Amino acid sequence: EGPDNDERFTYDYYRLRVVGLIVAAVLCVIGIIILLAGKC
Amino acid sequence: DLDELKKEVSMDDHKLSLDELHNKYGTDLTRGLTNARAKEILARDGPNSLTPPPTTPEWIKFCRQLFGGFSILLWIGAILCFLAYGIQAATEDEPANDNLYLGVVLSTVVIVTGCFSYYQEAKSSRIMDSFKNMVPQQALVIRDGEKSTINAEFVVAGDLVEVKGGDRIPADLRIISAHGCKVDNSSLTGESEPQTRSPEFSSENPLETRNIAFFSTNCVEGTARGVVVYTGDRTVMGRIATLASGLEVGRTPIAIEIEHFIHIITGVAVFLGVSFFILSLILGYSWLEAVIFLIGIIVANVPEGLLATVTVCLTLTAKRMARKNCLVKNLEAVETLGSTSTICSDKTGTLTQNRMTVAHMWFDNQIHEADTTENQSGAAFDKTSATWSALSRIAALCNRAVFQAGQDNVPILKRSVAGDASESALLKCIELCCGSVQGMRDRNPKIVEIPFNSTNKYQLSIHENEKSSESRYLLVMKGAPERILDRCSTILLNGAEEPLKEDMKEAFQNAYLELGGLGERVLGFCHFALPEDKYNEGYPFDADEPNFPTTDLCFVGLMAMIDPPRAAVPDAVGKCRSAGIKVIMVTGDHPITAKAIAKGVGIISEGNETIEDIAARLNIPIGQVNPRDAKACVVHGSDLKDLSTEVLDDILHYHTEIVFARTSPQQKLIIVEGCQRQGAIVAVTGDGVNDSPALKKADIGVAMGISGSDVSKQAADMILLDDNFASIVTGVEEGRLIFDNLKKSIAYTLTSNIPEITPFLVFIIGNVPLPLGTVTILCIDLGTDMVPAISLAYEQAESDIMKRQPRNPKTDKLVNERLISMAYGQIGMIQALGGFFSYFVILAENGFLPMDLIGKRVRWDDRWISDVEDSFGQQWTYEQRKIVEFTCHTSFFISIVVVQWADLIICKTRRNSIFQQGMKNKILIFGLFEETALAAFLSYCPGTDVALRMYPLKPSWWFCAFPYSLIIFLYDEMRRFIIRRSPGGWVEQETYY
Amino acid sequence: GWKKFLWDSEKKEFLGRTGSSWFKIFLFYLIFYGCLAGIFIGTIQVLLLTLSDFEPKYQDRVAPPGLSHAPYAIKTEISFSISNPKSYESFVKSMHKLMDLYNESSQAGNSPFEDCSDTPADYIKRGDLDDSQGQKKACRFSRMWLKNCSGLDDTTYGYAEGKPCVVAKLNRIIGFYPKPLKNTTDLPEELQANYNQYVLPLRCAAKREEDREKIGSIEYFGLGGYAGFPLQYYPYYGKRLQKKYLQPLLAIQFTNLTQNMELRIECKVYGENIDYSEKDRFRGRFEVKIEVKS
Ligand SMILES: *[C@@H]1O[C@H](CO[C@@H]2O[C@@H](C)[C@@H](O)[C@@H](O)[C@@H]2O)[C@@H](O[C@@H]2O[C@H](CO)[C@@H](O[C@@H]3O[C@H](CO[C@H]4O[C@H](CO)[C@@H](O)[C@H](O)[C@@H]4O)[C@@H](O)[C@H](O[C@H]4O[C@H](CO)[C@@H](O)[C@H](O)[C@@H]4O)[C@@H]3O)[C@H](O)[C@H]2NC(C)=O)[C@H](O)[C@H]1NC(C)=O
Ligand SMILES: *[C@@H]1O[C@H](CO[C@@H]2O[C@@H](C)[C@@H](O)[C@@H](O)[C@@H]2O)[C@@H](O[C@@H]2O[C@H](CO)[C@@H](O[C@@H]3O[C@H](CO)[C@@H](O)[C@H](O[C@H]4O[C@H](CO)[C@@H](O)[C@H](O)[C@@H]4O)[C@@H]3O)[C@H](O)[C@H]2NC(C)=O)[C@H](O)[C@H]1NC(C)=O
Ligand SMILES: CCCCCCCC/C=C\CCCCCCCC(=O)OC[C@H](COP(=O)(O)OCC[N+](C)(C)C)OC(=O)CCCCCCC/C=C\CCCCCCCC
Ligand SMILES: CCCCCCCC/C=C\CCCCCCCC(=O)OC[C@H](COP(=O)(O)OCC[N+](C)(C)C)OC(=O)CCCCCCC/C=C\CCCCCCCC
Ligand SMILES: CCCCCCCC/C=C\CCCCCCCC(=O)OC[C@H](COP(=O)(O)OCC[N+](C)(C)C)OC(=O)CCCCCCC/C=C\CCCCCCCC
Ligand SMILES: CCCCCCCC/C=C\CCCCCCCC(=O)OC[C@H](COP(=O)(O)OCC[N+](C)(C)C)OC(=O)CCCCCCC/C=C\CCCCCCCC
Ligand SMILES: CCCCCCCC/C=C\CCCCCCCC(=O)OC[C@H](COP(=O)(O)OCC[N+](C)(C)C)OC(=O)CCCCCCC/C=C\CCCCCCCC
Ligand SMILES: CCCCCCCC/C=C\CCCCCCCC(=O)OC[C@H](COP(=O)(O)OCC[N+](C)(C)C)OC(=O)CCCCCCC/C=C\CCCCCCCC
Ligand SMILES: CCCCCCCC/C=C\CCCCCCCC(=O)OC[C@H](COP(=O)(O)OCC[N+](C)(C)C)OC(=O)CCCCCCC/C=C\CCCCCCCC
Ligand SMILES: *[C@@H]1O[C@H](CO)[C@@H](O[C@@H]2O[C@H](CO)[C@@H](O)[C@H](O)[C@H]2NC(C)=O)[C@H](O)[C@H]1NC(C)=O
Ligand SMILES: CC(C)CCC[C@@H](C)[C@H]1CC[C@H]2[C@@H]3CC=C4C[C@@H](O)CC[C@]4(C)[C@H]3CC[C@]12C
Ligand SMILES: CC(C)CCC[C@@H](C)[C@H]1CC[C@H]2[C@@H]3CC=C4C[C@@H](O)CC[C@]4(C)[C@H]3CC[C@]12C
Ligand SMILES: CC(C)CCC[C@@H](C)[C@H]1CC[C@H]2[C@@H]3CC=C4C[C@@H](O)CC[C@]4(C)[C@H]3CC[C@]12C
Ligand SMILES: [Mg+2]
Ligand SMILES: [Mg+2]
Ligand code: NA
Repeated sequence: EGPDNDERFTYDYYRLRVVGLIVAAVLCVIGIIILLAGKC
Repeated sequence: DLDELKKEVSMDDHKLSLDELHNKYGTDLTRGLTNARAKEILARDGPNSLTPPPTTPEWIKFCRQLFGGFSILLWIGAILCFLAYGIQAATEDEPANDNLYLGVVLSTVVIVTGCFSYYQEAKSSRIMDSFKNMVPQQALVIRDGEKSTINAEFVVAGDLVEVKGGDRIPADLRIISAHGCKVDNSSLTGESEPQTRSPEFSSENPLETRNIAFFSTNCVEGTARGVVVYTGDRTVMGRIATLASGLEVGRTPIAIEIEHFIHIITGVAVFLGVSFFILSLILGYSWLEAVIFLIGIIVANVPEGLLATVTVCLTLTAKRMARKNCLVKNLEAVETLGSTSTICSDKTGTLTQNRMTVAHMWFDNQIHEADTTENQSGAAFDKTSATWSALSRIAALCNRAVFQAGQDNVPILKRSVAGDASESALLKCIELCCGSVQGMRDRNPKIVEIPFNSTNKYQLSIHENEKSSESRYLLVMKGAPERILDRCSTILLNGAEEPLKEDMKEAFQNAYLELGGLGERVLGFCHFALPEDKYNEGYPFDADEPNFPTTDLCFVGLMAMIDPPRAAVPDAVGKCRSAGIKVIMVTGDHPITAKAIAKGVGIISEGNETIEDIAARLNIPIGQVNPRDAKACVVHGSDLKDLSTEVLDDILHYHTEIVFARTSPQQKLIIVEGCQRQGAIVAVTGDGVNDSPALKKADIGVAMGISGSDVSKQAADMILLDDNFASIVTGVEEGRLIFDNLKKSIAYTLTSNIPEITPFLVFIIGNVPLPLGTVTILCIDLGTDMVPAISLAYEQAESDIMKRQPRNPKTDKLVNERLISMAYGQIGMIQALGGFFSYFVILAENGFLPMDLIGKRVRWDDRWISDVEDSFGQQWTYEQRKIVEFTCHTSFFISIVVVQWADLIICKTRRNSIFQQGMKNKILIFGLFEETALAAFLSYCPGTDVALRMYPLKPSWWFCAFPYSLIIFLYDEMRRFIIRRSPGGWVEQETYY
Repeated sequence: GWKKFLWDSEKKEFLGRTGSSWFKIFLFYLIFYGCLAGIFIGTIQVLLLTLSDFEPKYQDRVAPPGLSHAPYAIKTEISFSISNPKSYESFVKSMHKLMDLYNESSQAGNSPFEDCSDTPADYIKRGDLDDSQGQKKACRFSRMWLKNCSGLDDTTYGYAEGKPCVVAKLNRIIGFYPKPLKNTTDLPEELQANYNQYVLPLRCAAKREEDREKIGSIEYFGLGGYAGFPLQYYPYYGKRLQKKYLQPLLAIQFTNLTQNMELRIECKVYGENIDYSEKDRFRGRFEVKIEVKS
């Protein structure tokens, strides 16, 4: 480390948003499944 | 429109003569009026047509939905928001637009709610308009000595009008000459049987005399003449309709509950505002700022989504009713049924079927019962004896009625039959259990028939015998049991014949009194085989001299008949009585029939007795017995006319099974008012016009759809398109279910209040950075929260709802202090603490420890301080610290959702446990899933920190509200436990909503 | 109603309950809220046990340092009359507040101040971010270094005759090493001359192309006479490990300023670990609206 300790000030917000969206989508799907499970 | 002169009982000039009548109105008894005079009167007073109802433009019922009690509160909230924005604009530079957004949002919410409610009431109005079928009608008037058929709108007072069996009485006539003319006074007077109209006068009451024809009545059989006495709106039913239209509407119960709810919400809102106003003035702030603080706290204490949630909730309960054929015109009339505690019903057309049907039959010294139910769902009467066959032949032959052409599609009971009611019932019974009567009649040709005389009181006829081995002649007569009994000497027992000894004569007398006491009309059928040796096949029996033996006939059996009740009438009455609903019969029919129908449907439980019954069982006068020992009472209309208010109050206060007979429509209204005077909700169920003044003044009116009148249908609040009475039970059940659900949903939308306000209060008192932004409060109150609150309506019952007593209106409210103590006091507090926890965590991880946050708002807000030292010594620019504050708003909103999970689960049930009821509500599960997906979407979607100002969260923050949620679940679980084990304890009178 | 629900004399009730009831409810709420407070406090103590006293766990919201100045402008505008003295008082008061912390009397002795190179130098590492060694030592920064804007000669600092000064300062960040652009063929025009590697350059200019002519001679004052910040004053070890720490400063005199006209001057620092933002107008650069109306 030392002078080139640039990583100590970086965060991968991109990957975080990608995962959070994948999860949100999955939860939404599951919800729909449960809602329509019975009318078919 | 004098209402008192319309509230009085109808008067008339019936007690007069034909000369006095012609001398008062002016009219020739044999020539009628002249065309010139007829037109002079037509233009002098107006056409014989009822006035149309008061129309209503569509923009009026839209402005109505935009107002009320809840929408008005949201309106004042929007007004306050714009006022605070104006003050901030004229007092400070760079005014934030938060208030303008909140105000336009509130206005949009009110507009959308109004559009939805209006669309629903319009849907109901369209399906209601598709029922008014008005075909023009023309009457037969005699002018200048000639008969002419002119439109009903051209009939005037004084001309001569002739009627014929099958036509409708145009105006109010005064019969001058009739020929066996019967009339159907069921709609106006409620008389189930056809009363004969005679030119002579008989009773002091105009509704009882036979010399007066009434508007909208139809002549069943016969022809008659008459002078038009009353025309146009001045007719009887005209004054009744005008009175119905000239009545107020009232104010249902759900509205009163919403009003008291708003009263509490505003009490606590203005209290917190005036208090933090004096407090802010005590801490140094200026007036200009304190005013904005007052308006902000008042607005913050207003539920924007409770309006849409309540409206959609009620609409959801309305669609089920529409699925079972129960249509409501308004939207709040769906709950009134559940709160009802006294149902006033009608007999003719509502409790009964208004159709004569063969009830009991006598044959082989044994009483037999026949099925008298619409759908024919009952027990047969043992159609295996020869006696029944002979009876069927007598009834099917000695009968002149025949089904109306073109009825091959309708059922055997609902088809039209041209003839008397008795003959129609006999024909229907024979066609029901004996096959096609047309073939039974063509199988035996009728040779000679002697009509029904008023003196002979018997109808006889001779026909050929279809026996291929016997060419003799058959004679069949029918009539009054006494007259027929005096003309017989044999009895057809099990097929064989036997003498008429006094044993069977006494059994016949007992059978006659048995069928008579049942309120039925009994007839006697007998026949005889004429000896072909004394009357050959060629001899013609002209009806002139005694060609047939009047006596020595063979009596086969009696046949009773009466109007039966609808299929689900007894079961529905029993279900209503089980739920603690007092059933009181109110009808303008004969008391001898009203009492029988009451005992047959459950109004007068078997075993109870009236004062007359006791006096008859003891053989003592009626003035000696005490009226307190009689549970059921039959109040006659004539006696009701001379009764004070206190007497009526005592009648309803001491008698549990009351039956009002021979009561006029005005008296019906008086009864409804006497019931309301105490404090109970009233539901009136009717079908005719006589029920119009009763359906309007009652808290809720139920009109029949097929057998109901247009006036009563337009003046009622609920319509039974299928004429099923069990719908009343279904309605009283749904009215309760959606009530406990409204309570749950209200507590749900009120629990979030605290974690939405507390941040601003701590912001002003403690001077800490703003915790909950405005677009987050909006994303919570109008977003996520909507689906769960709507789902709370689909909750099933916990205990039997059709078992508990009706809710008391003066003590058990919809929103009491027990709810406020939970939402505002215990759950909301925990949710607010969880939000503040996530807040402090976010600020502590970035460098601002809790000790350095108290006292920073002055510099944390300042837009020109680009060097704010944190707990570690770092220098933060303005936009950098603002980004952190926004991320704290995002995490606060997510914490709110996390605690709402456990709040929706503890709100699902009010007393029972979750491991008992069960999570069978799929809508609630979908609500939780969607509630979480929306929060994740609002935070992780790109471009949100620009549009809505919500930054992404780090996976470790999302878990800061979990312990608070589980704690809320455990606390409410143990709460809903002591209530069960300890009924009536502290936890019940303190936390049981 | 109104009177009864307030005080009845048969059941001896007040507001609805008797004497013993209000007590039962008050006691219940007191115990409930007490437990609530104790639980919240415990959950906050575990949080205090989760953080370190010598370093912020997350340092991503403060990666690109800001560029602030000494005068306190309401809308980033400096407008004052050269005649009325009660016009530039708000400026001098601030300026003075900032420079009042670099007084020599404050910087005295060996502890905790240490004499550093009078000419720009390289970084200096006083170990790790621990408490093993006692309070670290920070370099001394003398007032006099700033020549015509020091309040030692002309207290007003310039505002008295139409020659205001502007003391620029770099936002203090823990463990942040400033890195300047290298001598390669790609470098702005301005930066070529006087490439002292050890100095972070600061250079002001005009926002619009027109204003160039109306702006006169930007005279910068700093450590060694250069227009930048010496790398030797870094890094910053944080308040706890370096109390009594002074950050470098750079004075800027806007000599020859056109009279009676609003001039938009944008100052900007150059460097590798320095990045600007179109949303935050104080990240690395700064804007000032000077108008010496007289
Ligand atoms: C950091 O240094 C500041 C300046 O230090 C001075 O110069 C350095 C190089 C050394 O020589 C040091 O010894 C000097 O003091 C220091 O601020 C100074 O503090 C003194 C003490 O209060 C101030 O003296 C007072 O001046 C006023 C009038 O001030 C006028 O000028 C200033 C600008 O300089 C304006 O801001 C004012 O509004 C006025 O226009 C006198 O009225 C006052 O009278 C008092 O003393 C006399 C005897 O002399 C008595 O008879 C009276 O009753 C009063 O008791 C003082 O003479 C001096 O103005 C001030 N300088 C500045 C520029 O403000 C600062 O405090 C130091 N800070 C730290 C943390 O070390
Ligand atoms: C940072 O960089 C500059 C420029 O470096 C030059 O460009 C770079 C992009 C890269 O290509 C380098 O390799 C390249 O050198 C440095 O400053 C330069 O220094 C030289 C040497 O002094 C100067 O060249 C001089 O040009 C004069 C006229 O303009 C000429 O008269 C000079 O004569 C000198 O050299 C001749 C031999 O060529 C000798 O005979 C003479 O007696 C006399 O010594 C000389 O050629 C450049 O002009 C300089 N550039 C600028 C912009 O001033 C700079 O020193 C460096 N800094 C550090 C700290 O490394
Ligand atoms: C009955 C009701 C059922 C309901 C089911 C709902 C479905 C749930 C759906 C999804 C949940 C799984 C999520 C998994 C996601 C992992 C993705 C991942 O890669 O994530 C890594 C992060 C670490 O982030 P960092 O900051 O360290 O690095 C950041 C580094 N950068 C930023 C530089 C890149 O980690 C994380 O997000 C941690 C993710 C959270 C961990 C899951 C914890 C589960 C909790 C309780 C369940 C226990 C069940 C027990 C079984 C009982 C059976 C009877
Ligand atoms: C019946 C069955 C139904 C099934 C339906 C399934 C639907 C599909 C399900 C999931 C789809 C997943 C799509 C994933 C998209 C990833 C996009 C992404 O990762 O973009 C990230 C970057 C922005 O990063 P940055 O550097 O600006 O960060 C800020 C850095 N700072 C602030 C520090 C400077 O993107 C960019 O640049 C370019 C972005 C371009 C726009 C992409 C649009 C994505 C928006 C919405 C799609 C997600 C919907 C998911 C469903 C949810 C339902 C509620
Ligand atoms: C920065 C700090 C943050 C601060 C945040 C504050 C958030 C505010 C949270 C909650 C607001 C509380 C406001 C008061 C709510 C009271 C509820 C209420 O008014 O509901 C209305 C009920 C009516 O109910 P009903 O329809 O069933 O009646 C039927 C009667 N029938 C049937 C006999 C006719 O009326 C009643 O309950 C009667 C009225 C009783 C009023 C009690 C007033 C107590 C208020 C403060 C006490 C403080 C004392 C502290 C010192 C303690 C000693 C150490
Ligand atoms: C540290 C973290 C703290 C978090 C705190 C918040 C927690 C809130 C979230 C979830 C709480 C779950 C509670 C579990 C309760 C289970 C109760 C249960 O199992 O009671 C069994 C019932 C009773 O049956 P019975 O005897 O009446 O049947 C009679 C059948 N006959 C009539 C045919 C005989 O059976 C039934 O209800 C039928 C089967 C129903 C199965 C339900 C399974 C779904 C459960 C939860 C959904 C997950 C939501 C997740 C939300 C997160 C979104 C991202
Ligand atoms: C059963 C039925 C199922 C139906 C499910 C439907 C789910 C729909 C799922 C996804 C669609 C969501 C909308 C997609 C939005 C795409 C926006 C986008 O791709 O933006 C990309 C660019 C960002 O570019 P950059 O990184 O270079 O910017 C740098 C800016 N610097 C550097 C100055 C900071 O955007 C920009 O520039 C400008 C950003 C414009 C903001 C648009 C966001 C809209 C705001 C509120 C609407 C959300 C309401 C919630 C509805 C919930 C429905 C369930
Ligand atoms: C069924 C489930 C539904 C779920 C949906 C969730 C419900 C949401 C409920 C309420 C949220 C609506 C609040 C509207 C907020 C508008 C904010 C706004 O106008 O801010 C104005 C900003 C200006 O900002 P600045 O001064 O910092 O600019 C400085 C620029 N400098 C410095 C560079 C010059 O301009 C901008 O952001 C420009 C971009 C404009 C973005 C407009 C986004 C509108 C979002 C929603 C409206 C539609 C919602 C309808 C759905 C209803 C659901 C029932
Ligand atoms: C972060 C958020 C944390 C939140 C944690 C909250 C924990 C605090 C929970 C409970 C503390 C309150 C205890 C108050 C005890 C004093 C109350 C009292 O003075 O009461 C007196 C009565 C006895 O009078 P009586 O009825 O015989 O007189 C008849 C009189 N007449 C006619 C009016 C009915 O007492 C009774 O009835 C007995 C009723 C006692 C109340 C039981 C309530 C238990 C509720 C929750 C405990 C579960 C905590 C689970 C947490 C798990 C954490 C992981
Ligand atoms: C400062 O600006 C002034 C202009 O305001 C410059 O002086 C002018 O120079 C022109 C010739 O180019 C003369 O015509 C004017 O009469 C001069 N005006 C004054 C007021 O002297 C001056 O050269 C500038 N000085 C610096 C150091 O930039
Ligand atoms: C029924 C109960 C117990 C289920 C509780 C599920 C909870 C723990 C789930 C639901 C949604 C989940 C979060 C959804 C979104 C994100 C963002 C993603 O980038 C990392 C995972 C993370 C941070 C998840 C952590 C776990 C989480 C909060
Ligand atoms: C932020 C903090 C300090 C505010 C604390 C406010 C507490 C003390 C307030 C909030 C809500 C209040 C309760 C709300 C409802 C009721 C029911 C009523 O019939 C009697 C008063 C009673 C029981 C209140 C007592 C005081 C109470 C619990
Ligand atoms: C189950 C519930 C009721 C238990 C609540 C326990 C509460 C009262 C306990 C839990 C943790 C405790 C705190 C933990 C840490 C500190 C810091 C210490 O330097 C002084 C004591 C102090 C300030 C404690 C005070 C009491 C406290 C808040
Ligand atoms: Mg009727
Ligand atoms: Mg709200
Ligand atoms: Na009504």
